[PDB]
Amino acid sequence: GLFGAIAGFIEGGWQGMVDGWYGYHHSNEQGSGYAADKESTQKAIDGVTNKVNSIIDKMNTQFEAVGREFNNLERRIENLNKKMEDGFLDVWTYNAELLVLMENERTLDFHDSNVKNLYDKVRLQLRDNAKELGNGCFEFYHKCDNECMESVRNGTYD
Amino acid sequence: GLFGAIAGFIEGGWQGMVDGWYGYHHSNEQGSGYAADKESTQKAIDGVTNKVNSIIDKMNTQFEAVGREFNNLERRIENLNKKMEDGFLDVWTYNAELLVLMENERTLDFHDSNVKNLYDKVRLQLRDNAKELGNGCFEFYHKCDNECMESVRNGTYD
Amino acid sequence: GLFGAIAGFIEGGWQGMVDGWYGYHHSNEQGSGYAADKESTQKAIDGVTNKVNSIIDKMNTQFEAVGREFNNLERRIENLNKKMEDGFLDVWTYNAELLVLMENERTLDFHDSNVKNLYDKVRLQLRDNAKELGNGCFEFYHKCDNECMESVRNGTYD
Amino acid sequence: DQICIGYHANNSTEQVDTIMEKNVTVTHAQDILEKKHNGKLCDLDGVKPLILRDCSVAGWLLGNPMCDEFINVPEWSYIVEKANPVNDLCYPGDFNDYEELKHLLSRINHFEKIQIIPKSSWSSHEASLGVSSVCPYQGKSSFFRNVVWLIKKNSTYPTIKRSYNNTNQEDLLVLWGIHHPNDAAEQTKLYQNPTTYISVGTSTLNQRLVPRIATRSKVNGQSGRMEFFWTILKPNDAINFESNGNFIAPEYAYKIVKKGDSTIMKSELEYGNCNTKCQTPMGAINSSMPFHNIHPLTIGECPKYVKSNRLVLATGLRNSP
Amino acid sequence: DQICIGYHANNSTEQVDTIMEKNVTVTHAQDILEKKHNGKLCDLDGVKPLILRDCSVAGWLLGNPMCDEFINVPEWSYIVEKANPVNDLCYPGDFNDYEELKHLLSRINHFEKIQIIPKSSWSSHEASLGVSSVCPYQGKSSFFRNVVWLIKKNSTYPTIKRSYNNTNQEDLLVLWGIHHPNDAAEQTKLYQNPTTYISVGTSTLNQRLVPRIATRSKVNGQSGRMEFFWTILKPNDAINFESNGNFIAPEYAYKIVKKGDSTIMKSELEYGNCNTKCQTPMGAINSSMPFHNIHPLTIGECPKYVKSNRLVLATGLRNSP
Amino acid sequence: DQICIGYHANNSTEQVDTIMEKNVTVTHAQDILEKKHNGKLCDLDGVKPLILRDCSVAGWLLGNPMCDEFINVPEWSYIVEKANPVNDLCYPGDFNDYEELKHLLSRINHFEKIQIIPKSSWSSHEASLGVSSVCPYQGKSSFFRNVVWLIKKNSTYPTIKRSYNNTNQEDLLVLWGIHHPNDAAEQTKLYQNPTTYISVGTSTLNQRLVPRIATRSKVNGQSGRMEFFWTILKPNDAINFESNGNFIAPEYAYKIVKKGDSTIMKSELEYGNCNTKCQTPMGAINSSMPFHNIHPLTIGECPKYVKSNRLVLATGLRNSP
Ligand SMILES: *[C@@H]1O[C@H](CO)[C@@H](O)[C@H](O)[C@H]1NC(C)=O
Ligand SMILES: *[C@@H]1O[C@H](CO)[C@@H](O)[C@H](O)[C@H]1NC(C)=O
Ligand SMILES: *[C@@H]1O[C@H](CO)[C@@H](O)[C@H](O)[C@H]1NC(C)=O
Ligand SMILES: *[C@@H]1O[C@H](CO)[C@@H](O)[C@H](O)[C@H]1NC(C)=O
Ligand SMILES: *[C@@H]1O[C@H](CO)[C@@H](O)[C@H](O)[C@H]1NC(C)=O
Ligand SMILES: *[C@@H]1O[C@H](CO)[C@@H](O)[C@H](O)[C@H]1NC(C)=O
Repeated sequence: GLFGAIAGFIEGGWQGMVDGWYGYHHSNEQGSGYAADKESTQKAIDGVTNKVNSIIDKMNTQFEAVGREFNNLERRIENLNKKMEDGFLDVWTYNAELLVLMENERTLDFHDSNVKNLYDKVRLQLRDNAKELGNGCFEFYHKCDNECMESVRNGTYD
Repeated sequence: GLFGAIAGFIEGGWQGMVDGWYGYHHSNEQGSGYAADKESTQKAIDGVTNKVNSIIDKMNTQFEAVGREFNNLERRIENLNKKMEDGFLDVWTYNAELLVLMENERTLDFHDSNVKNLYDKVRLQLRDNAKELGNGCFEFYHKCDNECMESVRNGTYD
Repeated sequence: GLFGAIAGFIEGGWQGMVDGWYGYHHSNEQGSGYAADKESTQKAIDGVTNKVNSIIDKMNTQFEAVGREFNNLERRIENLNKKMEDGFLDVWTYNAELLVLMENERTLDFHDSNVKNLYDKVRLQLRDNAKELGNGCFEFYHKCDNECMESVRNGTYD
Repeated sequence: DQICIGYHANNSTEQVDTIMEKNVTVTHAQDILEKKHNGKLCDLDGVKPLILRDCSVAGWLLGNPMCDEFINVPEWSYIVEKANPVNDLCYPGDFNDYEELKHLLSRINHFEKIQIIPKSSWSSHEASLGVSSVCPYQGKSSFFRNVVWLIKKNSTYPTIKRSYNNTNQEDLLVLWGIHHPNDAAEQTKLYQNPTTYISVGTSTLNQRLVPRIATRSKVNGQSGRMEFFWTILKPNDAINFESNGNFIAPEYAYKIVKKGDSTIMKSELEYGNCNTKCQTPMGAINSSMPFHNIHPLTIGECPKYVKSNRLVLATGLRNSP
Repeated sequence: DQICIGYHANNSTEQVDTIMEKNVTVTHAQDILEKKHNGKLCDLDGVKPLILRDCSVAGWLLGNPMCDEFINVPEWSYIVEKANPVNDLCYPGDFNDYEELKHLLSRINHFEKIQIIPKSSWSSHEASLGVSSVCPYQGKSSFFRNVVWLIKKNSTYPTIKRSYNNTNQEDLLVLWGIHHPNDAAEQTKLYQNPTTYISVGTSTLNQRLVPRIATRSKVNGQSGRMEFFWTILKPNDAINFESNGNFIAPEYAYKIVKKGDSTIMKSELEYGNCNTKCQTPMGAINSSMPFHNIHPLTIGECPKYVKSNRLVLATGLRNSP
Repeated sequence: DQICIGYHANNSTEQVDTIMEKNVTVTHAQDILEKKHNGKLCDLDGVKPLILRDCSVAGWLLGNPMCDEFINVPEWSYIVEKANPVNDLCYPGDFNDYEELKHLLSRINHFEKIQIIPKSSWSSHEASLGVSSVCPYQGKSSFFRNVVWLIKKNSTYPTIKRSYNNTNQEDLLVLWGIHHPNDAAEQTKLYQNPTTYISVGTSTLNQRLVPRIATRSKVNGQSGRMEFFWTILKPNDAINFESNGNFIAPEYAYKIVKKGDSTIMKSELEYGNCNTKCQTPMGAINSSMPFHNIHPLTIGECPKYVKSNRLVLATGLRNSP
């Protein structure tokens, strides 16, 4: 994906993180586990919720067909009426299918972006104090217990 | 935003940079201040100017309503005419509202991108010679006067 | 471009890489040359091929004009018919021109992204073992022959 | 010791399309296209439709004797008519400006039928004899119940001069007709006079109908032809009839009590004993989807019709194996 | 010592919408929707409209005596007509193919009125007596100034055979009429002959009008009816009139000098003494915005109409607190 | 020792537009708009069009003697007609509901012409004399070959009562006419009777035509007027003609053998001796482009018409100097 994190340098998702959309896995002497990052998850939830609502709203004023009858010697106007009603239903069908297609791609990339931004936020804190593994993980140089671990998660470190 | 710089790792904008859209703040023994980066600002100005012109042009061939009258026993064709004229005005209203919505988001992200690219350009020069602070700033290891400072800005360093 | 690699930190393309869309240039005691990265090139080829096919498909249901005649005292309906047929041809012309414009920009950025992702993949392997030059190149600290070179290309190193 | 950044996967099988890639599996999705309906005709917000069955709008309004179910119909929400109703125009003919009338009906929810000229109002002409075997009621020769086929009395057709004033607040739909016999003998037989006319006058109408007497194909064993006309009589206006034969005359007319949003939908379906907020000709819709792909012609609080087979938005992220 | 990368903020309050977020404050923006107009009817590029006021297009062309302001009108840019003009058709009737005529007018900027048959051209018939109190001028019984209501002279209506040749380069709009009396007595009284006809001939027109004599409602105290017809007489073609009564005859006709882009706009507004490049029925527009949301029916160099309340593009970046 | 990441450049000159930048040079591109055609009228999938040349659809169907090339035409794919065909309606007139007929034709690929009433079927009337010099064939006075201009025999026009039954499975297009003389003398001269009528009857048609006898402009040296009518006679239905003069009578009628997708295209081009899958009025199209900008009115397997001058997609990347 455009931002290179999802199914890119981070090879796959986490079944064990039931908690939110993005977060951390940690691993040390005391144990290991997952913690959702709630700020970026909620931010992600708001964006996608507004997008869906924007999409639905923007489409609430589509063309509505009206029943309309014509006798045997009004074939030109009947056909005109037909091609007009079908013409609009085609315009709106295309409008709807493409909006979904384009926006689906924007949504996938947005998630990717959020994952990369969160990765970088942690990278910028750790700096020298850890080896960047290449896979979404940082290996610490000096032992890092749960409170140190909590420290990376909330954005305080060193 | 997608590129993580604007209102992301760089927490807020600069009231004191009146000069252009992106630039530098520097701070040393001799003093401190702002300098716009004119190349990327101008590049940004051209892109947004063309976008506006593209948007305006692409819309210069919208549907124009024509006045059209019908007697008391031509109600089917009057209604057809009505729903046809309204149908197009709805298609164009949606076209215009969505183009603006989608492009507004593209413009915001473009600015973000430009800020990140400029950040990275400086990061790639400084390399080891400075501590990356995590906030848009680089703290130098060896004293850096105004001419050294000018040196980062124009893309010559070391 | 949004991702800063194409005609950004990597100043220009390679006439000598006839082989694929993205790849590597290497240079050591034994010699120098180009090697396409086939995985990301093919990935790029699939995406662009599907986009073209999606664009063509989505447009296979545009409005078709029908010949339609009217006598001297049916001028209101003739004009209605005219403005209706032109109205749709304008909607579809705009639809087609804009889809191309927006998607052309998406395609250029996609290539940029692919170049950046490939750059970063190599950067994440090399780590300390090379100087990041700022220009798309990595200068090795310890001599790197062809098999070492092949080693970066396939994603095994150290 | 190690900390990692990562993202959610789950067991989702939900798929979305993009421009560059079809069938991407996503952790979460939102389908926005309603594909289902209940296959019945239902009431719209409690208000039952007018279901014509085997009767056409013409057969109903003129009061074809096969259409007695519709002598007096309650306020409706929409009207349902079959594609080819069998009980229309039992005595062959045309209905003048029929589609412009149907168009008025699509903006009417209620009629109240009132008597304008009483059948036992004709002293000089025979009312009770204008009946055909092509319009049977209970095995006997009958006729459109709302119009009176006037015939000569004691071998005479005096000039008719009859007039109705609209002392209702409401608009009134008035219907009349003319008979086109197939030869000179029939004209003599029914109306006595060889050369006839019907003349209708309101404040905006200036009509003079003349019988077109020619030989033509039998339709349901009939060579004659009825041609029905209509007008909307404004309140406080008067309709002036004048004829010396061939006059098919108003008995009942319709008061337009209520104007409501409505349609005449074409459907072969019968009543389903249900209620709904959204009706299509193929079945009713109950959903909170923005779109549906059932049928273009709906009435009610309806999703927008698209021609798609599938409309699914991504919400979650690309789901991994 | 420290160097930082950053971006502009300012005191902007300007807001734009996106798909994912409404009301983002931006450093700079460009509004592209014109929401304002001057509320007047104005000249279009110096060229004053034809403002009918209380007269309808029919009232104007036939020359209703209440419409004298429009005896001779200069080249216009567009025409303005009220929704319900009071001075139309002073003597009740219909105007045949009226909307198709109005449609021709929307592609005409100038008429020049010329006399085709002089009133003092009728030797065998009484011109000066065809006048009604329903069409008053200065307290006296008058009539449409462009057509002549011919009546019998010394109790006789000889067959009229009159013909006009178009020796103008231009197309010529020709108007005539027919009177439908309400009884046999009036027919005798005005035209003597019981059974009449008007016959009109050009190279493409084959017309025969026959009076429809029936009893009908009074409209403005009148039971009779006028029915007006028109044709466009090509240059070098001749119109052939022939009638033995009920003939409302051409006196003046219109030369179609100039064809220009124009409309008949519906507006209750009067003249505003302004000039503009873009006129709507509600007011004029002066702006360099691409769009506007004033009214769909404009004329001139106009922005495109959308139904939006707001269209604002971002140019600058997300503005920080 | 150094390794570098990079991307392809080549010698491409191909340019694409974006929202923010026009004329970006790309390494690879795909043009999707067809701008070329062969400028000829061609067969559509082997099946040759009906190319009328100087004959109009009216001139063809009525059988104008100048249109003999079209006495018997094979199945076509589409029909081509010039904007202003010279050989139409050699004897001046109108063709009633002409455009609704043309509309039927756009959904018909084949006619088979059959004789319904034989010319040598008239015992009491003169067939062979209904001919004009305005409709010449080989220097002699002739007439529409498919209709018979009946004239009086031995100074008599007996009432005609003729009837045709459709014993073809197919629908049958039937054409007839009426002559409008320009004075009382011509009526006497041709038909004897002063006051005439034509009456046509089918199961759905109730027609009575009456000659409109008035003085009018000469058109191609003629003051008289022909007015042609048509109906589609259903299989197993009968058309009933009855007239005492002015009757232009069916000789030949058209069997509607094949219904196919077709159009009447307007084009001044003649036959090009080519085959194609896609025809425009300006030339044929052979391409696998999704779009084209040739002309809106095509027939066949065609790309979609857009009004663009240029539609080019990027596939490759931004090409460097
Ligand atoms: C996931 O899928 C499995 C199998 O379909 C199902 O048992 C489970 O309820 C779903 N949801 C969760 C929470 O796993
Ligand atoms: C996508 O998956 C659907 C299964 O619902 C399948 O029918 C379709 O052919 C697939 N499309 C492609 C191009 O893979
Ligand atoms: C910014 O806003 C303030 C207050 O609205 C105003 O005084 C000033 O002129 C604006 N522009 C600048 C340059 O600050
Ligand atoms: C956005 O701000 C406007 C103020 O002009 C307000 O009316 C509107 O409700 C706001 N919309 C949302 C969803 O915040
Ligand atoms: C590139 O362009 C040159 C000159 O136009 C031409 O000779 C060559 O065939 C093209 N393609 C390649 C492979 O260079
Ligand atoms: C783009 O290049 C074309 C050459 O085909 C030229 O005509 C056009 O003016 C150029 N447009 C711009 C804005 O550079």
